[PDB]
This record gives sequence, C-alpha cells and structure tokens, in this order.
Amino acid sequence: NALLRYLLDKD
Amino acid sequence: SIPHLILELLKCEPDEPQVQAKIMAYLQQEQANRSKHLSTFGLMCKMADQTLFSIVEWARSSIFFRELKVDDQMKLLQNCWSELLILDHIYRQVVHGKEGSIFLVTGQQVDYSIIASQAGATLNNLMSHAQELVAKLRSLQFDQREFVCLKFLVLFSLDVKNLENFQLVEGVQEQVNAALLDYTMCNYPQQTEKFGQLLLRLPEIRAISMQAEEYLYYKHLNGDVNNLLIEMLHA
Ligand SMILES: C=C(c1ccccc1)[C@@]12CC[C@H](NC(C)=O)[C@@H]1CC(CCCCCC)=C2c1ccccc1
Repeated sequence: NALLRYLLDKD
Repeated sequence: SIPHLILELLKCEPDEPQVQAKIMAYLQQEQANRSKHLSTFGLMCKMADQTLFSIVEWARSSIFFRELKVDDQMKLLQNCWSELLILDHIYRQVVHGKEGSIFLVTGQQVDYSIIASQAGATLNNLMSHAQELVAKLRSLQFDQREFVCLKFLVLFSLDVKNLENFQLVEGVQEQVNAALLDYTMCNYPQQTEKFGQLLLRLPEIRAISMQAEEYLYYKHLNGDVNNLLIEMLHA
C-alpha cells in the first residue's frame, strides 16, 4: 500500500 | 476532574470545522470539473475517501501512535480504518443528528427517505444498525471524552498481529480502558451500566464496519467504485 506509507512519511 | 490521559487524547483531536470545510471544498471543485454527461454512491465514496486522508493525518500526529514505526502504523490503520469511519459517523449523528436526517462529514444535512431510496438493501440495513447505536449512545449521554477513548481503543486494537511493538498497543488498550472506567465512574456515578454499555458497542461497530468493507469490496469488483479508499480495501 504505497499511498498509505506515503501519507505517513510525507513532510 | 478528568484523568490526565484523557486530556492528552483530547488535545490530539482535530479542529472539526476546518476538516469539514476542507472536504466540502474538495468536493465542490470536483463537481465543477465534471460535464453534465457520478451516482450518489460514487459521491459518498469520494467523501469517505477524503475523510480517510484526515483520519491518517490525525493518527499520524496523535500521542503513542506517533511513536510507532511506519510499518506498525500501517498495520494498525489497515485493521481499523472502516471502524473509525463508522464511529465518526455515529458520533456525528449523536451530536448534530435529527430523526429522519443524516449529517455528513461536509456539514450537510440530508433526508433519510432520499438516501434510503438509493442506498440499496445492504447499506440501508447497515445504516439502520448504526442508527440503533446512535439512539443507544444518545440515551447514555455519549460525550466527547468517552468518544476519544473509544477512538483510541479502536485504533490500538489487540486483534492486530505481527507488530514489532505489540507491548505498546497492549499498554494503550489497558490504560485507555482504565481511564474510561475512571471517567465514567467519577462523572456519571449514577450510571452503573454506562462503562459496559460503551464497550459493548465496539464489537457492534466492528461488525457493521467489517460488513461495510465486504460490501464495498463487492461494489468495487462490480465496477461501481483509484484512490485511498481502494488501497485500503485491497490491503
Ligand atoms: C462507509 C461509508 C460509505 C458509504 C457509501 C459508499 C462508501 C462509503 C459511510 C461511513 C461514514 C461516511 N460519511 C459520509 C460520506 O458523510 C460514509 C457514508 C455513510 C452514510 C450513508 C450514505 C449511503 C448513500 C449511498 C456510511 C455508512 C454509515 C453506516 C453504515 C454503513 C455506511
């Protein structure tokens, strides 16, 4: 789930 | 008189008006870009999709959760995302709801007979069971302090396996449970049943949300629903 990991890491 | 822990959970709550104004704005622009030549079910999928973005942002910034590594964070949200949607829906009707009306995350109010005409049998059934939870919670005087506790009990679920830091999930579950038990005892001393009646709603909310997921996955395989909502259904 790339989108979810991105939403947790994005600055 | 409120346990310090419940205060810490309260300060992590988002500013409801700004979350709702943002979602309302997003949906307005999307409709502006569509030519006359999107069903009501599709609209609700868009609305819930945007609601998931704000749920992730909330959890990401919340106490305890922000100490977990990304992998553990992903497993928790993939297990409870639907429960958090349904719980926020229920609490929304408790505060702002009116019989015969449904209040949406956009602050809009809609008539039940309009929605029940279009939702279909399965969603009408699930909406009905949620309404029965609404009436029950309303008679218990469900308030915001009890709400945030249940939000964290849903998020930090013991059903989540293969976590690197399961001890934390277990600790949060235990301490939030102890704070809620203390909060209801001190603030509603004449309601012996309130604590248990609150906890007994979490399995019910779980069942409604798991059945809602299974239905939405069915609707996706039917071609009726690519965004965050899809990613969470597959994961
Ligand atoms: C899980 C939901 C959902 C519903 C339809 C499509 C995608 C997601 C929510 C969860 C809360 C969201 N709220 C919004 C969009 O304002 C959603 C909307 C809502 C209220 C009824 C609208 C149905 C018209 C087609 C849902 C719901 C509530 C109880 C039981 C089952 C589903």
